Amino acid sequence: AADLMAYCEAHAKEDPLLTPVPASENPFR
Amino acid sequence: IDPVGRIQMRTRRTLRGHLAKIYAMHWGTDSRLLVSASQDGKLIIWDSYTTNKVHAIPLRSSWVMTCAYAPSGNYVACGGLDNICSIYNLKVRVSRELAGHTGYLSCCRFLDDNQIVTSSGDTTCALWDIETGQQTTTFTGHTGDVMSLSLAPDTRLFVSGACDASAKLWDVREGMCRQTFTGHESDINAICFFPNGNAFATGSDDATCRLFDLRADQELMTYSHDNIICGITSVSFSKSGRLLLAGYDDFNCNVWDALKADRAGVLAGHDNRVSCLGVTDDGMAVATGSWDSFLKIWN
Amino acid sequence: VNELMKTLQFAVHIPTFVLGLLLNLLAIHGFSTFLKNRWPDYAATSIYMINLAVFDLLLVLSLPFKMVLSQVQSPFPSLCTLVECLYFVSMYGSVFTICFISMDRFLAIRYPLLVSHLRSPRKIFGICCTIWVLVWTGSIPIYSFHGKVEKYMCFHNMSDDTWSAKVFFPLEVFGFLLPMGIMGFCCSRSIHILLGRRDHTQDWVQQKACIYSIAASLAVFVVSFLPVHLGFFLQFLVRNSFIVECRAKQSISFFLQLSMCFSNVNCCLDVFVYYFVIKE
Amino acid sequence: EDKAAAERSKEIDKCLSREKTYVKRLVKILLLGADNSGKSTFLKQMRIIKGIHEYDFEIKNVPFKMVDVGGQRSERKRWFECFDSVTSILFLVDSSDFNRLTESLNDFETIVNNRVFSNVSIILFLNKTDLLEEKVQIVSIKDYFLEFEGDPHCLRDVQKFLVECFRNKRRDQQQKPLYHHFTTAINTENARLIFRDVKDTILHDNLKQLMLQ
Ligand SMILES: Cc1c(C(=O)NN2CCCCC2)nn(-c2ccc(Cl)cc2Cl)c1-c1ccc(I)cc1
Repeated sequence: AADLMAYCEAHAKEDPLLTPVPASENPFR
Repeated sequence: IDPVGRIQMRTRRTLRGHLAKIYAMHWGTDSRLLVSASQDGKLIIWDSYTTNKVHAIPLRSSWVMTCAYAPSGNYVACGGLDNICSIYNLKVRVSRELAGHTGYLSCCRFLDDNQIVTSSGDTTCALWDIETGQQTTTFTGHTGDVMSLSLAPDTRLFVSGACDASAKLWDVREGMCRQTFTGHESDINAICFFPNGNAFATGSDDATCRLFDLRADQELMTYSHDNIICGITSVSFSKSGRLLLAGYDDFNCNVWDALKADRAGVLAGHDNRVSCLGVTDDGMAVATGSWDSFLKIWN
Repeated sequence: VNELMKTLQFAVHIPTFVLGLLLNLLAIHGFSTFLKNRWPDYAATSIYMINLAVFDLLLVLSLPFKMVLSQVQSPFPSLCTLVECLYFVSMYGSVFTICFISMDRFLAIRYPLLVSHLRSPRKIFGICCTIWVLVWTGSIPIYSFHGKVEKYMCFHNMSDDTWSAKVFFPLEVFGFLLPMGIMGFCCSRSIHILLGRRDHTQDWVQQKACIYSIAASLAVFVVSFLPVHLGFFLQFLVRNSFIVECRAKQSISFFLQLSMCFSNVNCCLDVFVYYFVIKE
Repeated sequence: EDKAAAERSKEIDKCLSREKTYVKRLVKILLLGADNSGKSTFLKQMRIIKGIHEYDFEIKNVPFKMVDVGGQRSERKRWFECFDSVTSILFLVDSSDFNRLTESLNDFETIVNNRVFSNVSIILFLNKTDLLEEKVQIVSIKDYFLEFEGDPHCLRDVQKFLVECFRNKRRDQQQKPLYHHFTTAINTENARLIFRDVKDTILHDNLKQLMLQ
């Protein structure tokens, strides 16, 4: 529950789906 | 919490060559190489970035329902209605026509270069040693056919779904089942762990997704809308954990919020039922396969 | 008879024109909806259904240019030539589309295996394109109808340069007698082959509406295209000094005028016998 | 560089494109029944060639693939019926054993009502008619079925009764054809019959593509 929310908060930075990246760091673009 | 609302989730590639329905795919650990096979008896390893057929492996059994790609990228696994799990050495000939099951195979996922966990129609999940040639342990306790299997992201435990609206968390080391979970109405079509390893999500033909944990050992929450009626063919996850995915029979892949309990996106672009769905090990981009024979790589 | 001429032609054309326009536009709509949705079973058939509907819509278009420009004097040889070429093209395009559809059905039924592989919608599109090409290529001799008049009452005073043997004989055999022969052989064999399937399954009570629709299609094609071309033959004989009677020739001319205004409504009869024996 | 490997990819397609002219010309035929039906004598009668078995043969340059479910048929959930692409379901039934005919009919009724097989034709076979032609007189067909109307000593009355019993099991009769036949255990030219019924199934498919109705 709360642990899942903390994991979401801490690891959101490496989520190319939650935060799509421009072609700078996007091999699929 | 802070909702993510909607995600503009766009395709980035489309992969062609399969002559029938795709039944399953697998994302490698390097995210670059993908493996998927069809029900025409063909495995193909794809270059996911460049859309290049790295390998096209024929099969003896054209009735094939699971595929695997080793975490070391060395081997692949292939199981189907002929009950024999073929381990293929990419470096492609059969490494081991490794047998021992009675029912048709439904899900096989390597633990290392040597151990493989298989689910079948025999209702028992069997952990096999390729070098020995025979099983090294067998988990029982289910009633229906174990169609779904998902490994923990520590190579220590695993989950199995078995057509009886229930899932078994079992321990690889202890060779026995550790916990059981209920909450559905129909078959467990696919199951996957939360990438941290203390929770998992289930999809069932009752058009309802669910999310449980091994910590509280209870049904944490559920996902369902009245306008959705098709069965969840496959699920996956994103590293953050604010999202989960669900392939559907209703021609589309619905991507839902894993916490806020609402739909956050829909991937169309499939001409048939969605059968395969995976997320790369670095979280870059989703891939889905459908009965079109068309794998496409969303992002 | 001339007042009767105009009254009959107008009272036939106006409902024919409106009905043909509406029905053929609706047919194009429906089969476009079927085709663009990437439907693979209903593609290689919607292609020639669209081609038929388009030829029929074009023949609908040339109707008011006979309902307001028939006897009205008009210093426009180019417009009258365009209208007459449109009329010939659309009518004989409907003719040849029907003939090709019937060959399609007999080839699918007599040979069920082959047409199941050699069934490219692109192949049907190639056949339709060849249909348009041949129709418009054959519609070149309609240019040589000028004669010696400038003020034209359209659909009249058609020149004897296009009444000789070399323009009539390759127009009856290759415009009616060959479509009649092909439509007859294909439709009869398709009926006799869907009938021979009583030696086996329930298709003897399942693929029965197909026989009714194929028979209806043969009947409509023949009854819209048998009398008018024999009237065409009668007028050719009038043009070859074979019939000299004045009252009889006037009656024959009225018969040909009425036969063509009855043959055009095939553009409304090809939209009922087809496009209503379908699901929608 | 990397793109040079795409040449190999093209080479791979130069093989897969070959399968394009086969997996489309290929006819799939399930082969079902029970133990007593006599599947083995059937297959051995035409000189044809773990879990499910497969056989490959050719009739008049057409490739047929008989997918013999070797006793795995008893499964009753969707995922195992990965056979919806199969052209036809060929049944065998031991006509003689009237006791087993109820179970055979129950198999028929629970196989044809698979919505998976809503677009599949059936080729039912009633095997061993000699052991029925020489047993209909001795054993009364009406002694087992309470709705038989014809003459229990007449062979053809019983034959038509059985056919109608099997054809009466289909809900939604209007979906696809149902052939049948009364062939003995010899099955001397049975491949011709299979070919004829497959050809008629393809004819029905054509009429479905021609949209004549
Ligand atoms: C009338 C008539 C004639 C004709 O022969 N007229 N002569 C009558 C007696 C001697 C002097 C004039 N030709 N067409 C005709 C027209 C279009 C094509 Cl595509 C082909 C043809 Cl043959 C029509 C005719 C007129 C109106 C209709 I509505 C249909 C046919």
